[PDB]
Amino acid sequence: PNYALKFTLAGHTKAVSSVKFSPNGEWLASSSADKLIKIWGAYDGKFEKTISGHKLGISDVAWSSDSNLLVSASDDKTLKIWDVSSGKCLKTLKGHSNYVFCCNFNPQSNLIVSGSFDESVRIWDVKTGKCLKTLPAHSDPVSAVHFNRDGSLIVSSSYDGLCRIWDTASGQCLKTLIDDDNPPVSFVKFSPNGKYILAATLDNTLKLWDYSKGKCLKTYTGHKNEKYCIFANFSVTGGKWIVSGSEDNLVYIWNLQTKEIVQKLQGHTDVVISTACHPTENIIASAALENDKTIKLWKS
Amino acid sequence: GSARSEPKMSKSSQYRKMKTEWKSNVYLARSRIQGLGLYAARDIEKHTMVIEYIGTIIRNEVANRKEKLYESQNRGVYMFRMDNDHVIDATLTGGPARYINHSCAPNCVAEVVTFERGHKIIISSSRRIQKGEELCYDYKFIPCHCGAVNCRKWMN
Amino acid sequence: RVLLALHDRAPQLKISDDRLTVVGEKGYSMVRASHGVRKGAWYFEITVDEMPPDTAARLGWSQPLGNLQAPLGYDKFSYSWRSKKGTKFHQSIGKHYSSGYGQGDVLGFYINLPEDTSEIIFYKNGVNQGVAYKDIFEGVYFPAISLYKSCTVSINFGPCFKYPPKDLTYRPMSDM
Ligand SMILES: [Zn+2]
Repeated sequence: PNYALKFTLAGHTKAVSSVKFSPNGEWLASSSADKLIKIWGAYDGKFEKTISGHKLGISDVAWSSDSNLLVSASDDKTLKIWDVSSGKCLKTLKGHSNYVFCCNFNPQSNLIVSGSFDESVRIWDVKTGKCLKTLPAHSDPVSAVHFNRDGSLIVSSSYDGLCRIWDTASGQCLKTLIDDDNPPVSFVKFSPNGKYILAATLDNTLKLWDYSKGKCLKTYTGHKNEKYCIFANFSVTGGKWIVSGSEDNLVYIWNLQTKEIVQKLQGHTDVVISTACHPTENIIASAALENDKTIKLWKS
Repeated sequence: GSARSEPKMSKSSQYRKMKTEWKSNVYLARSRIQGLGLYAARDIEKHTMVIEYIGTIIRNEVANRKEKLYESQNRGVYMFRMDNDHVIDATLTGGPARYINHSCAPNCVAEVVTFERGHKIIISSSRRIQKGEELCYDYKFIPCHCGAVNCRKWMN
Repeated sequence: RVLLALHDRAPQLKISDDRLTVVGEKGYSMVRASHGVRKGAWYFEITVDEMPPDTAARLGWSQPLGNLQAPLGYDKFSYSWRSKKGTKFHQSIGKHYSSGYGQGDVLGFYINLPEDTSEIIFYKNGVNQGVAYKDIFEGVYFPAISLYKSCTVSINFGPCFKYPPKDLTYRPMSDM
C-alpha cells in the first residue's frame, strides 16, 4: 500500500462535483457544475475535446458503455440528451420542478432515471422520452439513484436513512432499512452483487448495510464525513480494498477486515468531494471543490 | 451553481356503520403535492364519514420527550393534538392516517364526537366529494407544492 | 398547619384524604407540598412505607414555577434521586450517584441556604448520602413527589421524627 500521485487535472471555473470512471478504462470527464464537461483522460489526463454550452451547473452527469453518451442533471430543471460527437440538443426532459440532482443509464443501457428533490422523479426512455410516472421515492429529497448488476433494482437515499430498493418492472420496493441515527444520507449505492448498501450516517460512522437483515458487516473508523458530500467506492483489482473520500485534505484508502488507519495520503487543498475506482488496475482519482479546482490521479 | 458544493445546512350507529367499512372506504392512493395523499374509488357523499384520528395517547408531559424523539430517525412529522390533556401519536404503532396532506383549499375540517372511552376526533362530510379528490384538512395551529386556485401556499 | 395544598395536583394524581400520604399514578407526573422556605437550613421527612418490585420514584426539594406534570428532576428548579439504580438528575440526565431506595425507609431531606449578610442533601435510614450539587437558585422551596404504580409513601413534619440524625443542626418545618 504505497499509492503515489501521478497527474493533476486543473482548469475549472466552478467547483468539481464528481469523478466516475469508465467501465473498461476509457475516459474521465470533468463532471462538474461549472457549465463545462471537458473530456479528460483516466491514464494521463489526456484532453480530448470541449463539450459545453450549458445554462446552469450540472449536479452530476451520466455515463455510457462507450463512456460517451450523457444526459445533463443541471440545475436549470431541464435535461438534454447528449452525445460526444454531436453537440446538439436531441430532446428535452420535462417534469422536474427543482434541482435535478442525479440521473443514470442502467447497465443494460435502456433507462434514464432522473432524481429530484420535491419527489418529481420520473424514469425516462432513452429513445423517445415521454412523460410516464411521478414516483413517491421517499418522504425526503432524493440524494442517490443507482441500478444494480443486472438492472431490475433501484436504490435511493433519503434524509432519514431510507434504503428503498425500488423495483424496475413493477414499481413497488421491497424492504425498509433503518439506523438509530437520523441520517441525512448523501449517497447510497449497490455492490457487485446488489446485497450490501453503504449509506451515510453522519457521526463519523458510515455503515455497509445488508439486503435482507438490514444489519451492518463492519463499521469503519477514522473517517471524516458529517456535513459534506463524499462518494463511496470499493476495489477489486488485487485483494480487498476500501477507498473513500475525505474532508481534511487526505485520500482515504483502507482495507475491509482491518477497520484501522493504515493509509492516508496528503496532497489536496480542499474537502474531497469525490473519489472513484477502476476494475482491473489501481487507477484512482480524487476530486475536490472550488478551493482546490483539481482532480488528482493516483496509482500504486 | 450547485447544491452539492453547498453543504446541507343516531350519530353513533351510522358512525359504527362507517367503522364496519374501513377497508371499504378508500385505498391508500397518492397525491402529487408531496408523495402520497388520499383519493377515493367512490364518490364520498354529503354527511359521509371518513376517518378517525387514533393511535398512541401521549400524556400531559411525554411530548417534552417526544420532541427529543423527533431528533432521532426524524420519526413524527405527523402531528394532531387531542386536547390540553393529551396528544395522539401515529408514528410507532397506531393510526396509519399519517399521509393526509394539506392544500390551502382543504375539503375537510376537524370535529369531536365523544364516546365513553373519551373524546374522539371524528370526520364527516358536508358535500358530495367526487371520485379521486384529495381529502385534506385545515391546520389552524415550508411552502406547499400543489398549485391551487386562490392558494395561500402555507400550512394553516 | 404545615400540610399539603388543594390545587397542587393533576387530575390523574390522587392526594389522599389524610394529607399525609400520596397515592401513585402509573405514569409520571409531579405532585408537590405546600409549606416551604427561602433561606436557612430546614428539614422534613418522607416515610417510604411500601414498594413494589422494579419501581422508579424520585424525591427532593423543588420550586413551584416548575413543571406540574414532569418526573422529578426535569428542571433547574429542582433536584431528584431515583429509587432504582440511585441517580442524581440535573434536567433528568443520567449521572450515577448511588444505589436507589427500597421498601421500609424514611427519606428525610435536608436543605442548606446561605446569603450575603447552597446544597441539597438526602437522608435514608440516617445515612448521609452526600451532596447532589452546590449553589442552587433563589425561590420558595417545596418538596416534590412523583411515583410508580399505586404504592404507599408517607410524609412527616412533626418533631417526633422516626430517624433523627445527629450530624447537623436542623429545624422542623412545622414551626411555620
Ligand atoms: Zn394549496
